[PDB]
Amino acid sequence: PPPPPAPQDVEMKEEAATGGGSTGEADGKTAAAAAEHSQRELDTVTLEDIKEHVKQLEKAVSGKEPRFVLRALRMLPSTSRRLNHYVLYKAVQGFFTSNNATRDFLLPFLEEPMDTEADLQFRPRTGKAASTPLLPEVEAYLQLLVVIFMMNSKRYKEAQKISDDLMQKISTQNRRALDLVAAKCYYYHARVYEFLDKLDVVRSFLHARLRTATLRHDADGQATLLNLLLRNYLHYSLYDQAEKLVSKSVFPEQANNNEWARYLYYTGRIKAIQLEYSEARRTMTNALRKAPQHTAVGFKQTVHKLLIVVELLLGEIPDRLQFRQPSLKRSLMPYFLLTQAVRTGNLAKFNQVLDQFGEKFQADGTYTLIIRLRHNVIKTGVRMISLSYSRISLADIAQKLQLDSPEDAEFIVAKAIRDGVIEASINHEKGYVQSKEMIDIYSTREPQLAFHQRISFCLDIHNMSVKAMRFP
Amino acid sequence: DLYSRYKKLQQELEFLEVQEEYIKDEQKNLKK
Amino acid sequence: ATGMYEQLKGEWNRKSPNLSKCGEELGRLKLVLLELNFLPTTGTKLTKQQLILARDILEIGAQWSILRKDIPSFERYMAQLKCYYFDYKEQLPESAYMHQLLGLNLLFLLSQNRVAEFHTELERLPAKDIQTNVYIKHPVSLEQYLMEGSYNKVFLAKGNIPAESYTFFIDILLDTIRDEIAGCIEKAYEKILFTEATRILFFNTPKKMTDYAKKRGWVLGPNNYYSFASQQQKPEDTTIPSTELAKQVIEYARQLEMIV
Amino acid sequence: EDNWDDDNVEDDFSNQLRAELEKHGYKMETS
Amino acid sequence: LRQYYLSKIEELQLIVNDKSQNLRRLQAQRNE
Amino acid sequence: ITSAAGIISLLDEDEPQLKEFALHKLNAVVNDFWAEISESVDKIEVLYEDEGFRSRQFAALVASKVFYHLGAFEESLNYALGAGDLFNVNDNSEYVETIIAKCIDHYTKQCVENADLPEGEKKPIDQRLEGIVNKMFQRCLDDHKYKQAIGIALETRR
Repeated sequence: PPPPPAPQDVEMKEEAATGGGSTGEADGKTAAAAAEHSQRELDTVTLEDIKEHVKQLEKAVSGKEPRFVLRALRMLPSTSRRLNHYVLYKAVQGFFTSNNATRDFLLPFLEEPMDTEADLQFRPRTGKAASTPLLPEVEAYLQLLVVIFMMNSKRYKEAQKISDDLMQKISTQNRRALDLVAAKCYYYHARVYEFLDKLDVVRSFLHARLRTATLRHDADGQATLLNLLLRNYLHYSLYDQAEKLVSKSVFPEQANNNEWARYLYYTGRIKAIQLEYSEARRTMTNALRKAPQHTAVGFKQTVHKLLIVVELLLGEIPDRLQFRQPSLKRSLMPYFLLTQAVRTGNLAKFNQVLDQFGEKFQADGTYTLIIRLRHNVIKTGVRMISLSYSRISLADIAQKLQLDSPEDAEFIVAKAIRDGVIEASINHEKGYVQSKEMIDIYSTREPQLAFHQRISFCLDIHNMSVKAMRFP
Repeated sequence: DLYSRYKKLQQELEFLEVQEEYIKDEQKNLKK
Repeated sequence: ATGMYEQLKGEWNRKSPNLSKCGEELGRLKLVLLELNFLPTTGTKLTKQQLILARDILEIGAQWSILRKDIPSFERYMAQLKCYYFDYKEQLPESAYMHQLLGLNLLFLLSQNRVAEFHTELERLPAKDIQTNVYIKHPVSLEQYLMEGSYNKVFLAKGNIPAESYTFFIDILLDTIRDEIAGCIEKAYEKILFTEATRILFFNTPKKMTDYAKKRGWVLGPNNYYSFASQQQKPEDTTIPSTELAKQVIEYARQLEMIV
Repeated sequence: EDNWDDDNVEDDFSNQLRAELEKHGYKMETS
Repeated sequence: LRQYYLSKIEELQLIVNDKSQNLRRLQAQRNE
Repeated sequence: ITSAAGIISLLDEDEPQLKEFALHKLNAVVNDFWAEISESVDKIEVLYEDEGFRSRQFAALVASKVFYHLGAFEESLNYALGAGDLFNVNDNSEYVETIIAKCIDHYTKQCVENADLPEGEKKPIDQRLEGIVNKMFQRCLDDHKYKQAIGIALETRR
């Protein structure tokens, strides 16, 4: 009896205030494209995942559903009668019995905010009402003989988007929330389609909703639909990466600084798999630092596990565990064991490391490191030599890299220059590889080019800041 | 009434620009 | 199985490069493309097995096309073979006549100086290709050798191919390797002599001596390699974008002076 | 900081190695 | 056909709403 | 879904019976992808370039299929009556829904630019476009609502 009533209060009041203020903002002002309660949906990314998972069988949350699905609200007297009915639909939990809507009363409850003479002028209340059945069901994480019910509720949510496409779409811009809803549902729905085979019908309606946007509206929905396309495009990533790069989808722009990070991660892996490493490293580092708000959120453990993989494919050697965290130090242990081998030149120990932990490397989604990595087993070494010796000979490099034949030792140099690892040139009168130095970085108009972009971005921050201001 | 809805929307759109042009003149001169 | 369904292969038993069968081969292509379906290939597993048969005879048609020295028709036909090897309902049994011919597709992809399509192509076999694919070990390890200094071993392994010859991509590989070497080093080095590029680029003095003597600049033959030097002058002014700089600085004042 | 903060080197062979070189053939016959 | 004549006034109403939201900030600055 | 260039290779195999094969499978390759033909646009332009191709008009449809996503609108603006044909024949579709609004705004801005210069040649209305404009004017008259037609004829100032 102490566990029930306080969730019954705070988890009545947060969403009562959210629904009331969302309807009041979306109708009182027409400029509610980015309302205050939009951040409330950000709270719903983090609230209900730790607030309640099951319907709280000690008479707490099972009564929240039939009250919040009984909404008629014709005018002010019907809404006031709903406020009067709130006391009884509140006390029915704590006094007698919360009704057992045990994982099934979500399908005939679609017409429940149409029963008892309901009018639907606020579409986002129906969007939140279609968002609610995933709270005791897909946020309970069971996935046992239950899949068809979330697919049915998602078809009802699709019918809600058809209602947003056909029934009174007079500049409501509710899709700017609904696509965010089509974020969260179609996350775990994706997990459902992760459990079964390829999501071809999801591919078709994802493309259809991707081109349903842009011409209609464009704010943070097309980015989410693009990313939800591209993740399972990258699942069976066979030849569609050329399609994804020729997919003109750099549009995203504002993405609350979180979705843009994983979009950068996805296109970084696409560009990393196609031998272009130097362009991949900068966008990998950009995606790593874009949203590091919390430590080891799963995303960091994977972008950090791709980052110095592509950096070791480039040739530069950082140590991996320099951000020792609760789930960084012990999760990157064979990662550190592999990155210790590239500084050395032992191939047998590296092969023993790979054969010892090849199952974990296949678990990381990084099958194809080895098919290129042996090239860097020589290449990194010669760049270190090209960093150490400004003028190296032709015969000393044979014993400085244990490359046996002097012609074989002097042939990697005939590739590393051409793709570009070292400025040095070779001449066949001495057999000496020698490089020059750069002094003109500050002497020429190199700093002005970077400074113009920095100045433009910094001064435009002031304009964007002042453009959102005082609202008396 | 959809023709009247379109043209009144087109009327206020090109009329909101003359308010946004006249205020930026007034806010500039009020500094001086 | 609408009307054709012929006897295994029409002409394959004796020496293959003959032009007699090809037209009816073309007719067989007609008798596979307007029958039920070829692109979705959803149901009717007998038509899928007929598509497998057409795939095998189209592999023999690719053999015939490279036997008559035809690259665009062959690349079109292989491309259709790659289209046919995956189905929308993947139920088709693997025919054994790909484990010596898919590596020919990989060798063609390598020999068309394509490395991006190589590495994005290497996702069909997740972990299968390491144990089996013994003839197909050569096209996938040729990428590994290319990123190594095994070039002399590559020209020695030009004739070590285990199962069957299909020598055409091996010679196109030779041509592209010599072309990449010859067009890749002409600006880092300065001079070459008779010994400083024969065993380094060409061979150990091969019949292609004259072929490399007439290829491009830096001609060789009279006891030293001379003529057609290649370097740079690098002229610069660097004060040309100053007017552009003016634009930039005025814009700065522009952002400083329009009322927010 | 544990015991060595970060970085360092794991060659496991440099322990007064110049003194070993001086001991290596008597400093290469005192070159 | 007709739904084109709806969607055009939808876009025009979005532009009108955005400009009317932007004007009130300048009105407040002028008032101050 | 990876045929793409492989099927377009057979779609442009150089044989007249293979051109009959091309017109057979060209309505069979109607899909929502306008990517993976973006690298083969000129290829389908070949199927629009052939005057000896009997189904060039149907080729117009796939010539309008390649640009409906890669941002482009002016190509489908061109391919409305000069290529046109069976695309504008279609009654109800979301694929043509943006196209008809594009053509209506193009027609009204061209009518503005023509009626603003009454003296002399004023870059006159082309012969191949207005065919869809009067078609859906009569469709609007056939939609039983004879109240928007006067507005549409008022916006296109003629």
